[PDB]
Amino acid sequence: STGSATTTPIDSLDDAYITPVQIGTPAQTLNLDFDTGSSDLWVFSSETTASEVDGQTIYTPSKSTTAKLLSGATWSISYGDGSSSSGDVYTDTVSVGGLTVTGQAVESAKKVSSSFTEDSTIDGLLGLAFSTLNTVSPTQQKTFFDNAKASLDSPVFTADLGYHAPGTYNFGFIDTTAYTGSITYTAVSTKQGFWEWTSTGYAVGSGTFKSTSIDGIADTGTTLLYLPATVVSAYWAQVSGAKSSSSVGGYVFPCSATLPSFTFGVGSARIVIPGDYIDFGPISTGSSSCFGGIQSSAGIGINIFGDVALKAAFVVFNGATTPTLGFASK
Ligand SMILES: NCc1cnc2ccccc2c1
Ligand SMILES: NCc1cnc2ccccc2c1
Repeated sequence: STGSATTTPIDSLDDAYITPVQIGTPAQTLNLDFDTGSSDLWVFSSETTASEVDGQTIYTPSKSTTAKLLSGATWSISYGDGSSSSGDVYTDTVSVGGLTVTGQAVESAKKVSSSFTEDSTIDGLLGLAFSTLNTVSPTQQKTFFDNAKASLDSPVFTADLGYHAPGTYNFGFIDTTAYTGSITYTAVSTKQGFWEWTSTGYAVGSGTFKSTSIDGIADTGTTLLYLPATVVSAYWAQVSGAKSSSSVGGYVFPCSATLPSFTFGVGSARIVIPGDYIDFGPISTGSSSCFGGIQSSAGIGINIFGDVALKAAFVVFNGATTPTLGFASK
């Protein structure tokens, strides 16, 4: 089997991407944030605290003839951005782009943090990291990909995120029309539950490539590119007037700037992030200070190849017995 679904930026900055997902019988379609950095499929629901729902579409399990309470199961998650959610668990039929899993754990939110309530565009998350990170207790549950894997034509999914434009998630096949040149594969460690890999180095604009190992995670559920402070200082030193602002919480730059590109290594291959991808716009409405898309990972404890980096590539999440990542230009 295969599936193919379009993913759409939630706003003009590509702050996140939503993908429609069918849950239940008859189908209830919710727009979920596909997150290769976490392993829970959770949704706004008919059980969510009413004051914490502001415009989201909700899953109502009582209206699904295939929904079953997973007796005694609860879940509770915190994300790197300080956001959180928790609740109870149903199993139900879940379809993405024509690919159907029966008996998927659908984690129904009873509580969500302020950031989730305040974002009307995201109805929940669909985790695509390894199932060892799933938070369901007392019986840990499998991701949508882990449940689908054995049925797929090939045990893979791909992320093709757009810059200010829709993109695609595919399951079970690699669309050879969707990228240029060849796919370079690189080793993955699953020891922390992430798609964790080692970049071979970086360049700033037309500068020389620096060969240096940068361990980090491929994370579709993080907006920005978080890298070591040495690398980030080198990038922003090429932008007149750029500075790290403790009050704003990262590097800012004059909105009148033209930003340089950023290149990262995948083995002997190179992925180029255009400068425009690194502009996240005014820090507040009408400001001439703009927020940078490359930020320090100091204090996060891991480097994160988020959407700023991934949207410059066609990315293969290879779930073979020994997982690997693939990157192509596009
Ligand atoms: N996309 C989910 C996510 C969020 N925040 C994180 C912070 C540190 C490490 C991994 C993280 C993964
Ligand atoms: N890194 C995963 C993640 C964390 N927090 C969020 C808050 C609001 C919307 C989407 C979010 C996604």
